Amino acid sequence: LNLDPVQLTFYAGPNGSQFGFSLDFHKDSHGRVAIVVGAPRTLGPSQEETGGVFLCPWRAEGGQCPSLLFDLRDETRNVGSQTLQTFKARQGLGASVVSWSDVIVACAPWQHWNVLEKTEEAEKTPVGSCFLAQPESGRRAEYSPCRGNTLSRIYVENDFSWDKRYCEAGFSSVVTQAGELVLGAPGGYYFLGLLAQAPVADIFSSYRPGILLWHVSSQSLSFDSSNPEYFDGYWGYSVAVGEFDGDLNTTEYVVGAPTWSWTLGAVEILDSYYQRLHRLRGEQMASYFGHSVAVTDVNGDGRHDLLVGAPLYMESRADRKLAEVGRVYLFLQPRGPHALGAPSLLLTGTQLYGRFGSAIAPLGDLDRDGYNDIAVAAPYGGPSGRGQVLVFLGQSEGLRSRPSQVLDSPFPTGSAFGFSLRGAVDIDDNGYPDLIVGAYGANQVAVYRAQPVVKASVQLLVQDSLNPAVKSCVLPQTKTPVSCFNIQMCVGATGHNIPQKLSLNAELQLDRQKPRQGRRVLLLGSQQAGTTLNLDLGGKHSPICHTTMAFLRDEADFRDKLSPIVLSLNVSLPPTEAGMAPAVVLHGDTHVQEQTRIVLDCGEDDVCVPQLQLTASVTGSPLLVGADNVLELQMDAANEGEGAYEAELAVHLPQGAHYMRALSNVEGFERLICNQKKENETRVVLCELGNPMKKNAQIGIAMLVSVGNLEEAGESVSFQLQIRSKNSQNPNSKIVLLDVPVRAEAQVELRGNSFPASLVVAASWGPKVEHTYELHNNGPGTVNGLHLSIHLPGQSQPSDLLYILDIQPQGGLQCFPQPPVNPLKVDDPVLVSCDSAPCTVVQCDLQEMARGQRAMVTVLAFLWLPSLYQRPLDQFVLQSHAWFNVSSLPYAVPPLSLPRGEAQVWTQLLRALEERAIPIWWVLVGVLGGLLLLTILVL
Amino acid sequence: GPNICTTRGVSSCQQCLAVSPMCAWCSDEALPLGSPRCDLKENLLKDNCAPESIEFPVSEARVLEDRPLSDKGSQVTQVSPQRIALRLRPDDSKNFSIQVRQVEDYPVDIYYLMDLSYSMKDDLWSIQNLGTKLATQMRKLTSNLRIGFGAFVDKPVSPYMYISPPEALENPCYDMKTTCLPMFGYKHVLTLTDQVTRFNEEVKKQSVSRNRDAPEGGFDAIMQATVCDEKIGWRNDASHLLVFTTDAKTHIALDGRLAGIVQPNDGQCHVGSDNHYSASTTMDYPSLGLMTEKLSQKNINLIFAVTENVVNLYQNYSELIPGTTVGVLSMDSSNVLQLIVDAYGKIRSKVELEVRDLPEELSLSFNATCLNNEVIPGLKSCMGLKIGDTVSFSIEAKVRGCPQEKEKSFTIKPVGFKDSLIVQVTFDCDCACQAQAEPNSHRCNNGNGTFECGVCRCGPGWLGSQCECSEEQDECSPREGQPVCSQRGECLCGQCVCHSSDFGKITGKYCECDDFSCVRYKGEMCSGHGQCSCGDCLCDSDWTGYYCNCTTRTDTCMSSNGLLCSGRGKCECGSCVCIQPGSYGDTCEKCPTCPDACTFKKECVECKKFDRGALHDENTCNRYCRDEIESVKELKDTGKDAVNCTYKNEDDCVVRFQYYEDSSGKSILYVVEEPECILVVLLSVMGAILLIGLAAL
Ligand SMILES: *[C@@H]1O[C@H](CO)[C@@H](O[C@@H]2O[C@H](CO)[C@@H](O[C@@H]3O[C@H](CO[C@@H]4O[C@H](CO)[C@@H](O)[C@H](O)[C@@H]4O)[C@@H](O)[C@H](O[C@H]4O[C@H](CO)[C@@H](O)[C@H](O)[C@@H]4O)[C@@H]3O)[C@H](O)[C@H]2NC(C)=O)[C@H](O)[C@H]1NC(C)=O
Ligand SMILES: *[C@@H]1O[C@H](CO)[C@@H](O[C@@H]2O[C@H](CO)[C@@H](O[C@@H]3O[C@H](CO)[C@@H](O)[C@H](O)[C@@H]3O)[C@H](O)[C@H]2NC(C)=O)[C@H](O)[C@H]1NC(C)=O
Ligand SMILES: *[C@@H]1O[C@H](CO)[C@@H](O[C@@H]2O[C@H](CO)[C@@H](O)[C@H](O)[C@H]2NC(C)=O)[C@H](O)[C@H]1NC(C)=O
Ligand SMILES: *[C@H]1O[C@H](CO)[C@@H](O[C@@H]2O[C@H](CO)[C@@H](O)[C@H](O)[C@H]2NC(C)=O)[C@H](O)[C@H]1NC(C)=O
Ligand SMILES: *[C@@H]1O[C@H](CO)[C@@H](O)[C@H](O)[C@H]1NC(C)=O
Ligand SMILES: *[C@@H]1O[C@H](CO)[C@@H](O)[C@H](O)[C@H]1NC(C)=O
Ligand SMILES: *[C@@H]1O[C@H](CO)[C@@H](O)[C@H](O)[C@H]1NC(C)=O
Ligand SMILES: [Ca+2]
Ligand SMILES: [Ca+2]
Ligand SMILES: [Ca+2]
Ligand SMILES: [Ca+2]
Ligand SMILES: [Ca+2]
Ligand SMILES: [Ca+2]
Ligand SMILES: [Ca+2]
Ligand SMILES: [Mg+2]
Repeated sequence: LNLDPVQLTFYAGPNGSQFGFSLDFHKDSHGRVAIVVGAPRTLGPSQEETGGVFLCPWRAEGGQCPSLLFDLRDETRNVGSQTLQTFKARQGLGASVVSWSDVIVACAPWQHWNVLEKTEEAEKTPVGSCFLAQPESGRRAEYSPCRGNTLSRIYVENDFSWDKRYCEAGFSSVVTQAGELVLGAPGGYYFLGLLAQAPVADIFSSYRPGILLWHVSSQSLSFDSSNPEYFDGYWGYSVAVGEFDGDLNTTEYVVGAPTWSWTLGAVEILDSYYQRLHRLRGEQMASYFGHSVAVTDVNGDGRHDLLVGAPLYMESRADRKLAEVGRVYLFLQPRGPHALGAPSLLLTGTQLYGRFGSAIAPLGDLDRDGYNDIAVAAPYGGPSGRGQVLVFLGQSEGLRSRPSQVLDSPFPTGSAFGFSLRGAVDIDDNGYPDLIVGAYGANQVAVYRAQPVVKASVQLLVQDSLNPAVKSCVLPQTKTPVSCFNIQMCVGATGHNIPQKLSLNAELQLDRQKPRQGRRVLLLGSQQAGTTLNLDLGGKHSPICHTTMAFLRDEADFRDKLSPIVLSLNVSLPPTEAGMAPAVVLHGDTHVQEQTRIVLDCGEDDVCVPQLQLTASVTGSPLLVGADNVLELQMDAANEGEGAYEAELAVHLPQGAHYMRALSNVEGFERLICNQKKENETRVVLCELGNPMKKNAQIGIAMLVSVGNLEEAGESVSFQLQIRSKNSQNPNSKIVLLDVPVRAEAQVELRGNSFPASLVVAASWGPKVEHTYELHNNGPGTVNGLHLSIHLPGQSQPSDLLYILDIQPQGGLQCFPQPPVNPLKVDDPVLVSCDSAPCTVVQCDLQEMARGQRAMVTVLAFLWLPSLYQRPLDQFVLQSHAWFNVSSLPYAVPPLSLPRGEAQVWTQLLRALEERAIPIWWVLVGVLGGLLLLTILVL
Repeated sequence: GPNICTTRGVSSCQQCLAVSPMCAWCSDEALPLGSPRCDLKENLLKDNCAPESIEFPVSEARVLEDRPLSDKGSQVTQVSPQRIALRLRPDDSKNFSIQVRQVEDYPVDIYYLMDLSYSMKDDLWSIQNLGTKLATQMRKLTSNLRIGFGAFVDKPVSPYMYISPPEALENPCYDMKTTCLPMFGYKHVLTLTDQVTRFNEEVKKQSVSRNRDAPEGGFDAIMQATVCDEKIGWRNDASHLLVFTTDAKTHIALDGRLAGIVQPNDGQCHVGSDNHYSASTTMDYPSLGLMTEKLSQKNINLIFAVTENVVNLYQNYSELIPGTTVGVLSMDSSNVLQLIVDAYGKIRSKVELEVRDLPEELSLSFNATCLNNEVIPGLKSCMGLKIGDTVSFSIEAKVRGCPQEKEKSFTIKPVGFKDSLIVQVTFDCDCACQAQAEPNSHRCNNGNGTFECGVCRCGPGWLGSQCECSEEQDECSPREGQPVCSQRGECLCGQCVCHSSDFGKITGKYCECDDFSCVRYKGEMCSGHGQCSCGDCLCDSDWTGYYCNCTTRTDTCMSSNGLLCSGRGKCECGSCVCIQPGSYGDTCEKCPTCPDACTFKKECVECKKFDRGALHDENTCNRYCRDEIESVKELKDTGKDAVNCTYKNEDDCVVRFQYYEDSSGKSILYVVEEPECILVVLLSVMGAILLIGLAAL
């Protein structure tokens, strides 16, 4: 967090040369670490932009760089009928300047290559190169991996197979500590990408001066096939190396594909033989996931974690539906070969179009805390849109969501400050790793020299109570007895390479809350409430302890006997003298506060002897593994003795559980003051209880804690509950160990309905009838070995009024109905059911079913017209029945239920035929007949 | 009795006004001492203070311009009222309503951004007679129509074009026996003209080109057609349509580093006098955010005309670009005209407000009231409209503390519409008495009396309530047994004067109340969407809950069905909670074992056709069921593609009908027009007739 921003060393370069596109350190044989700064478009011999590499040494002031000379002369040879050509123009020589112990491997990602046989040509393509330099005379060895001599007709006739023409094989590069050199190539294999590796010694010994096309003996190239997800994925945009499998000698690569799977992106972890081990897909489309990766061990556990940047991430804002901030993903390595989980931390930008996370560079341990830190850059971030670099500090759970330092851009707008970063290598032998950032807009490099860290540790040992009755001291220059008391302040400071002349100011405050004329405690020496004495701790590793003496004022001067006396201490660095430039950065518990109080109603002892009795109970006992369980704890705390000064309740939370809320049982503060303290070995929360409790004060606490997922918790978890007080005699309650047993479950809910459900039928395939018994797994955990046993009506024979066909499941089923369905093939209520009609024991079985999983069993059908054609005037009713169970489940104990239940999927059939009934709609016809008869009689 | 106003501020009128919107201050000097000066206005009337002395600020939305909403487009006003003045009290709120109305006959502007890669040589032969056929099919929806044309392929740089042999720099199809045009990036051809005979006469002159990699430089053109409005010809009072036909994936920002160009797209207008993107080979591609911002600022609707291969990609893109619509285009644009017409229909059937330049102190929550009177809390949009439908939202505005500046303006507006409502906010954090305050010296202290309003505020560093006592008075605790000022304050001159904390300032009569003790989500109290008001979070108007999580916005819980969490669930805290048994999915869109569509919703042939049953007095007969009654006659499809069902109608006549789906969804009937179709009561009638005849005999 020290990166000193006031005094910078600015390395400048030629005008128009970007000089900062890429950087790297170089440690020579005789120490003397220099800086290798790449500079594309740095003109050249014939007034054309071919880039260049500048080997800037280290100096306090900083200035123009010497420059390292590489050959730029457009080589041309005739091997045979071939006319192998290379075109050294508009090559970004310096776009990546990675180095080894003695080798500089500056690469030119855009270099052209064109063989010319007779009239046929292989076409100008950006193959790339990687010029290997060597100080101490050295040789200009060149290593282009995919320089080919295959004509165009071969490529077109083979449908563009093994098309290494457009590698740009200098885009990314890292040199493994063994000595190999792996080069990214996003455009290889028709923009899929590849990775080419060759040992440094082999390429050094295999180079011949003037030789252009030669195959390295021990090289290898990654393979790529026709998976459509890989098309135009630019696999190789940024590479890195690390150790993931566990075998040290074996080495494993990390590769980013920012446009993998239709602009989604991914980052893969490979093996030295180019075999996949994992794959991490992005969160949002067009976010450029994997634009820049970085392998570092942030949490200090010995396993290499991972960080993946998404510069173009778009977030939701108040007045903007989607806002382009940028994101960085952190993945923590789990124990064993387990699958990498969800992103452990998500860091998002704040400035619009800031491109946050476009360059991530591990920083070593800036603070020398044992947790490796990283620096994340926003080239166009900041309030003014100039540039920024943000420093994050690693911790046990990962990083810190709040940037620990923000470095603004000294260069003007459009400088792209922070585009490229490097670190983790000391440059001035100060013992602290430094950071070099680049800004190709202004053609300059800013070197931030990390300042030494002073870890301050402060305590304040004071009595827990002051009795004004006793008088053991006298005021200076007088014979007036006073009630003196002892103050012991210890200020510590431990650091690596700290100046031997270190000074600190210790500011002591007594009765801090009360006003100046209302102070109760007064210093004996100066007779002033607050004092300051300089500390000369230079060269003192062990903390130096100083003691003083203070007293209590006269009775008539103050009227309060209940408000606590509060003392505070503050150690701060002296202000910088003429010249600014603070020597060191102070960090730690810079201030502490301690409290004291006059004795009250402690009886004859004059000390308030506590009697703490804590009884605890836990509700919602069943804890479920892999579930977001919430635990509500009820504790009744009652003090049976004298006043409990600074009473408090200590909950020994495990590493998984988290404190969420509280609630008292006495108005006062139902919501209670709780602060979680992480300084202990485990997580211990600090829920306040009252300062102090009176005699026989009974307080009830409602303690609701969200227990996290802890796989290694075991069968039961013991909760340690205690009451903490600052009293001298019996300052704690009895430790209550609350064992919380832990257990499992599967909950499949089955239903069914026909298609259609209700059905009127008539008075080669009939309608289908589905009994969709869907395995809706509401169970908490995954299940394995779920076998079902269903009883269907009818034995799939031609004789029934139906033809039960086959089914459409979702997984490994293989029930062969008894006897098999499709014996052929095909594509009044008469109850056709298992109880009345024949029965068919149908058994289909499944294995897995994670929490929430489902799938089912779909019944396809076509009705048998003739068989049911019977019952000329009856309307049939179709009924089914079903049963299921479980063989086993992958739990410690699944002691709840082998799932069981019965349903009946009905397909009601109705008879749409009827006759003519109600004497109504023919009861004027009868009267007309009557009238006819009457008229006949009258005639 | 006691209220929030009396227990917080009596010292100053400003703090009394700021404590709660329901308080008010009386400054009558004739009020006897011992009565709460700050209290409720009703209590103040009961307090018998001077009504003239009472100052009760009221938050109000005074309408300023209220031109009636125009009915036709032959000036046109679509948002009413178009200018409102607000005077919000500290931590106050007040609502107002917009009346959006899509007006028919509104002039239409069309711009055609056609790709010209070699894969789209077949396409140029179908657009050769558009425009006029667009005019004939747009004259039924608009009188003033103007159209334009554009083109784009990709950036003219080495990894994307062919630069060898030397004769392939002017003919990128040298190897094949064709003559393609040199590769370009943007060659805008036509300005928007009312005449339609130029869109036909200029597409007869374009040709194709040939890049190398399959993705085409599409986003370079949707940045130059949007911005160069002086050359495109955008009108200020028309409907802007940007048709974007493509055949492959598209390059986005940072794709240019494969070629050397690393300069971000500024977003300004770079088209010169030659109608060409001059900075194509020196500037990067634009990201999605820049495109959305520039489209939103210029009121432009983007219509995708993509093919089947890439329709999923562009449908998944269009969710991040508000005001867009994808459409499956054939391999040779045989259906571009109908696609444009249907996209125009689909974009005019939705009203979505978008607040622009919103002050940091204001939050807005809406409550859509669309067709019928179905108020849907949370949603600030709704679908299902037709051209001519009026919507009436209901906005809620809240200010979190009176800001320093007292005049800000934002503009709620439907997307794609020039018309907007401009809000002139005027925060009111002032009091009358303290305005006319002068130092009345010698009232308190040794000739150091402070200003008026009945308070002689003692100078800082001087002890005394009314400058009375320095060192040596009454009880300063709610209870005798409780500590004085709750141990966070000092009671001098009988008044709890309390500490100053780096965390915040402690408030209250005894200042037993804290301003930073509120619950927090991760690092900040009230989840970052509320202010800690005396230990209880007062979340913004958008958010609600004990914590300030649980948003009230229901945009996430929205599906194409048109109901909150579909018709089978409910939405809480911005998430879709499934309620129907067997239901699941992202937004409860998947409830299987449930009764089929042709099971329950069959009364549309009972309420709508041959009206009978429920929904006769309830205005929901056609709101849900809106199936089109079409009468086909016995196709040879007696149930393969849908669910035909039959029920005996009111006359007990069997009616074989079929309604479900034909292509991804069809509220279309396939019903046949012509359907196909008791002793005691009988005896009793028989007997009476027998006896009735018996009397005749
Ligand atoms: C834009 O459009 C949509 C919006 O998301 C998406 O199109 C999708 O394609 C991708 C890739 O093909 C899909 O991702 C994969 O979906 C798989 C299917 O999802 C479930 O499948 C099981 C059966 O296999 C069903 O029972 C479920 O009901 C689901 O349908 C899914 O199995 C697969 O899992 C993979 O990802 C996870 C990490 O999330 C890995 O752990 C796992 O190992 C595996 O790799 C993927 O999720 C995506 O689902 C499709 N969309 C949907 C919802 O169908 C793409 O976002 C965009 N499409 C394009 C063209 O880009
Ligand atoms: C948008 O619609 C929702 C729908 O409920 C509105 O929320 C609710 O509005 C009603 C009407 O004001 C509230 O009822 C009233 O509450 C007040 C106190 O808040 C009370 O004094 C009245 O007697 C009545 O009960 C209801 O409480 C409120 N719901 C909640 C929980 O806030 C919302 O106000 C509407 N917003 C807009 C923009 O109009
Ligand atoms: C604003 O909200 C209120 C509450 O819903 C609406 O109700 C009326 O509000 C006005 C003044 O705001 C009152 O005079 C009426 O008596 C209220 N009637 C009801 C039903 O409570 C009001 O219509 C909304 N519109 C505006 C701009 O006030
Ligand atoms: C918003 O987030 C908070 C956490 O800061 C959620 O806290 C919940 O606390 C209640 C206590 O009864 C639990 O029952 C919930 O399970 C907790 N979270 C969940 C999953 O809801 C709070 O509920 C969140 N708001 C939501 C998502 O409703
Ligand atoms: C060139 O150098 C001058 C100073 O010598 C500087 O002001 C200018 O910005 C630089 N850039 C160019 C190419 O002019
Ligand atoms: C290679 O790794 C294996 C596994 O740890 C180890 O046993 C073996 O000695 C290693 N070989 C060498 C010499 O590095
Ligand atoms: C200690 O001194 C530092 C330096 O100003 C100051 O910021 C901090 O608040 C001080 N703490 C106390 C308790 O005085
Ligand atoms: Ca390994
Ligand atoms: Ca690790
Ligand atoms: Ca560290
Ligand atoms: Ca250093
Ligand atoms: Ca005692
Ligand atoms: Ca085509
Ligand atoms: Ca292309
Ligand atoms: Mg194409």
